[PDB]
Amino acid sequence: TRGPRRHLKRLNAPSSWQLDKLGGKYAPKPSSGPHRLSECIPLCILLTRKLEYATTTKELKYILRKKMIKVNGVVRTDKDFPVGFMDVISIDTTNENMRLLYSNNRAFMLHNISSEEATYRLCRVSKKKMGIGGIPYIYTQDGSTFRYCDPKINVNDVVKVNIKEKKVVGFLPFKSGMKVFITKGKNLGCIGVISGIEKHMGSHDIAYVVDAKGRSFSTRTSNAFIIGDSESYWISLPEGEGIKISELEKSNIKYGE
Amino acid sequence: ARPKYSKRSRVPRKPYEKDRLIDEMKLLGEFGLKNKRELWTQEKICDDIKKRARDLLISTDESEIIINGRALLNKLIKLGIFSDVDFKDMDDIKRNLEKVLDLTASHFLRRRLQHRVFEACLAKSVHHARNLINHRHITVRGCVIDKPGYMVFAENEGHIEINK
Amino acid sequence: MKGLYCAKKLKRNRQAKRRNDPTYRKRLLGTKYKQDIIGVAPQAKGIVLEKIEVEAKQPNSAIRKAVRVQLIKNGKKVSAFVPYDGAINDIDMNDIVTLEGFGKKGRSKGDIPGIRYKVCKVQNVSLLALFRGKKDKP
Amino acid sequence: KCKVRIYESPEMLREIERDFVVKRKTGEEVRKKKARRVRKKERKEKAKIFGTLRRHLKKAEKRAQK
Amino acid sequence: GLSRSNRHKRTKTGAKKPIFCKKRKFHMARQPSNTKIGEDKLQELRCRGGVIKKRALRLSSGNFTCRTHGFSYKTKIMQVMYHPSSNELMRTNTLTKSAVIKLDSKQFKEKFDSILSTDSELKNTDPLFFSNLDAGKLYGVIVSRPGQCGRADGYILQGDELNFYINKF
RNA sequence: ACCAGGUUGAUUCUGCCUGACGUGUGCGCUAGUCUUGGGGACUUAGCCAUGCAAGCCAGCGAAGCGCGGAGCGGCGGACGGCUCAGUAGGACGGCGAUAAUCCACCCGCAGCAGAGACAAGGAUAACCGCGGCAAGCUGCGGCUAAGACAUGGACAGGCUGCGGCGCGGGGAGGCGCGGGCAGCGGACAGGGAGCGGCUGCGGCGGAGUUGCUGGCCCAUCAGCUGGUAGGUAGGGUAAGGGCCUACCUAGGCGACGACGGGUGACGGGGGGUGAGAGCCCGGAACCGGAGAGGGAGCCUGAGAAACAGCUCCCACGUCCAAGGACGGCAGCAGGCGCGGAACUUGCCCAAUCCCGGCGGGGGAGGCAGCCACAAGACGUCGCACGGCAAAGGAGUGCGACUGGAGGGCAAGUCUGGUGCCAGCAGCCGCGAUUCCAGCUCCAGGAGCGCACAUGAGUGUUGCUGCAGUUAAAACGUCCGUAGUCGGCCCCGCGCUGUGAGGAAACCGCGGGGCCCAAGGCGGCGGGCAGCACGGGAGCGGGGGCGACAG
Ligand SMILES: [Mg+2]
Ligand SMILES: [Mg+2]
Ligand SMILES: [Mg+2]
Ligand SMILES: [Mg+2]
Ligand SMILES: [Mg+2]
Ligand SMILES: [Mg+2]
Repeated sequence: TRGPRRHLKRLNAPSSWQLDKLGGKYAPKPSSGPHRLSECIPLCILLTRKLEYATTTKELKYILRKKMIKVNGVVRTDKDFPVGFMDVISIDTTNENMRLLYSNNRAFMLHNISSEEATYRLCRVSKKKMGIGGIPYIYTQDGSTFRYCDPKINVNDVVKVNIKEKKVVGFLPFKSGMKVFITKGKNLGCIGVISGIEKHMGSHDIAYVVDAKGRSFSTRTSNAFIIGDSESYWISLPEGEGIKISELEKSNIKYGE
Repeated sequence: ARPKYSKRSRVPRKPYEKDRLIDEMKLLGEFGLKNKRELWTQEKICDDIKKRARDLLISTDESEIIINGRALLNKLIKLGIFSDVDFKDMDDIKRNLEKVLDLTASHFLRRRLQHRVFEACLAKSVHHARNLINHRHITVRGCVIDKPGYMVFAENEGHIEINK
Repeated sequence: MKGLYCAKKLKRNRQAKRRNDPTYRKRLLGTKYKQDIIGVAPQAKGIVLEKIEVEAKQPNSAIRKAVRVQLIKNGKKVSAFVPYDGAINDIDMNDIVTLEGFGKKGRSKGDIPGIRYKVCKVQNVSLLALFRGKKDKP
Repeated sequence: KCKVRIYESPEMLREIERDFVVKRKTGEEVRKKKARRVRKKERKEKAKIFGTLRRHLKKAEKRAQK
Repeated sequence: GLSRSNRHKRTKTGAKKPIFCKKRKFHMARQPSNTKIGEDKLQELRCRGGVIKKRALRLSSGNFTCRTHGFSYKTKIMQVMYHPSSNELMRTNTLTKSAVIKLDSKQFKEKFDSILSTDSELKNTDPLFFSNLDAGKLYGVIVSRPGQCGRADGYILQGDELNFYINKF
């Protein structure tokens, strides 16, 4: 129909959430917070389907009432809060710090990280705009915004921002030869090094990526999230490490080569 | 939404072929089936397996015979009873995929525990040895079955015995 | 019209050919709407007007026990043939009977001429129930 | 197969768990919640009443007295 | 009310369109605020999205600049001398955009003689504009849209832009 | 990747009819168990009794006896649900555009006037009384709150005109920002349960416009068009626009099918059926659109031209004390009507989720009931247990029809009746191997038969792939324009490969001992003559031949 859609059907839910067909008619509609709906999952999926702390919404209401959940260092006592890629969920009960990240199966996965890796997160910039009075403040893809950054930070760059401090502590540029994470597409959840950038004046810059295994693929640069320069990875890598093993490789391990 | 479903059986195109109508019934009276639908289910299930193999032998991608062909043969071996393929990747798949096309419907009809009870001389009376399955006397390793079209597997085939 | 750029001419031409196909001709004309008896909807139900004497097509020599029936949904007066021997005495005047086709795509079946529909139920109970005595007419 | 929970206090049990399972163990019935058909008519009468109930019932019986 | 849709229009080929749905507020237009001269009355409208649009119903003065020297005053509007789209709009003295209007010359001639005191050559550069100033005729165009902004701002006509317009009225 | 019966004395054909198979709609007969799904779409977007379906709150907090909960204030009610009338492009799908635009929740940022400021003014509802009135509804008086409505006070953002260099971004600019002169204008006087207001930038969530393109039939619809096509200018709008107006050009579309008509036409994801090319269907889960008896107009709001909002008209219907007052079940059950054709006026928020700042609400939704409507599996009565919101079921645990029997077509030249009657039979046919029974037998089997529609059968619609001497069919001839097709030699475009991006459901595949199965659940794939890159050939362009082309 027309207007702000309050409901969300279960089949219309993103398949990255991994909701079953027969779970119900409706899926939890996310609140309209920091990440886009195509690139987010609610808290209420993670606390019942991933971490399984609550089996019931009554248990889930209690967990967010007592405010033990905390994502990106803020308490966020909302059932449908959209947590997205690179965001860090830190629960002081259980002392469990996790970073939301994709998997090889094209689904969201909670990757357990250290207490020290939880102190920061990575954010891809959206635009760069001078504010009133000459403040050059940039805007990230997850809706965060930071001022007085490095002037070399231009579009499609990822910045390492502190959590407990609102500043940006680290900068990573978008060149060739950078460790990239593929956020959207057929190659979702693949980690590779950028080989070439094709500019395509007018629309849709294309990035050419080969992975660690050597498999080459092409994506849009808007689906390219830098996670490291040539020497280092700025985050921990999840289980499987973004290799996206082929179907014949899945066949060859079962029956021999 | 809705759980999906399918049609297990099909009917023949010419329903009164006197050649077919007794070749059905000897394949039915061998295993003591309830109806022709029980026979036509396995005649369908064997057919699209044969139809699966014929589209793999035609294939240009040799990855397809690797992925789906070994999957088809393991389906024939593990849950089915085929029990002879090595999966070596030394093209014994194509030696065995052309053995898929000679498989009959009776090759699948023997696999049911209605027949497998008779295979170990357990109840001796197939035309009413199903009475023992229907009243829960046959028990596989720890579980009882009242479904005579159970389609026992490779490993389970020895472990059948009567219980009380 | 067999050149590589003749597709719009071939669609224009073969559609005009297809209008001469008799099966497609009825869907194009909408004859199942022009007669609302049995085409668009099965099982027409109507009120019996009189019992009809109609004789079979020769060489066969018999008398089929047809009835005129005025439909409820249309008011159309169509004749319908009664099967199932002796059933014509079990149906009476001002009954409300349901009519079915013959399985002949709108034509007459066998020796009967002109009669394109046949009765199956009288006063919402079937004639197979009355030919053997399974049910009772209210 | 049983999926069973091991709590540490009776108060966290009756708080976290759903109200029907504590009716299974002990039969609390702490909230009556009369019936669904009664609570609908009880609320739907209260909706048309503007003001307090006592002003509305007084004006009603004053007209009923006349 | 008035609409903005082309659902009543014909197509490019001239075919008539069928009108079926009820009118939407997505494409609704309004009356022309035929802004005239008088004491200032602006109409406030909660238009689409709650934003307040002010249209001028009557309008007394306009913030008019002299582009040659970069100074401005709000001189009073006297009459519309020329309107480009219709001469009906100048007969009624309707203040719209691009309407050549006769301004109050008093506030502008005070600074114009003051700069003419220092630079004597200024009057000779465009003699026609300073010809009408001593007669008291000063003309400007509205550049703002008074039905949208609620103001009648513009610039003083000078130069060849002036002799273009005085041939038009 | 199939044919069989039927024109003849017999034959070979053409040819259609019919059988044989799937599918879905209805009927009929019949019926043991379980799981799962579906079910007033078609006719009547027909009419509706009764009940219920959208409410909530934390600011202020009256009555009532600190508790309390009224009203104010706020948020939602524009979502879901239902339906498919309209709609042949205002849709939808694919690819875009918005440098032509607006915005609530929420998120991230910056901020919020010293004014007497240890501070804010008049009200009103609730309430206290007094009433009117059949009812629906409403008046008078008296007081009294604020995160309601004001006052106070302008550092900025903002608006408009003019000026105007740069620095950033973008494919492209006064788009952002800094620097100017004017005219406007404009963000905290809140609270001892967490805070809450307001302004701006950036999102998110929406939304409006919009480009290209694709998709039914009719030529017994061939020309159509006047705001029509364009220009200038203004208006109007959130916003580009003939959107509108003023003046002016004479355009615009069309056999590459305009225009007009038809549709028992919502579109799509898809479904059915076929070896395939195809043909047919898409009411129906998800997405988009549209509607709420027919209409039109609007208020409030961020968002409605809203309908379980208003105003009016129309058509139906109801109550009245005769002054007036009301009703819109294409929400959920249920009734009537319609028809061939479609369930209980059950229980509940337990699950799925939504509104609300939480305790609340939810006929969304689930559970059960009804129905052989469908898929799948399996046969020929009461405790305890078990599960369940609750109950019931699952799980332990004890004490046989339906149709036929001449051929097609499987199975009777058995018995009795019937004697061209009655009847049967899709076709051929019979009048006792065909009627009607009995027996036996056959087919499928808890299902089966029938009708209708559709696909295949059908190379009887023919692109693949028909036929046109005589079977149906070359127009009497010739000219002829669009159309379609077209000689030889010697960057652009078609075509094509890969890739991007593309929802799930579905489908294909693959697992996966739900007891099996249909499944559930998890993997992997496909879709697009749009986009990007690649491509040795093909075509253009231009010369040279001069074709048993002219
Ligand atoms: Mg009062
Ligand atoms: Mg008063
Ligand atoms: Mg319609
Ligand atoms: Mg549809
Ligand atoms: Mg819909
Ligand atoms: Mg002829």
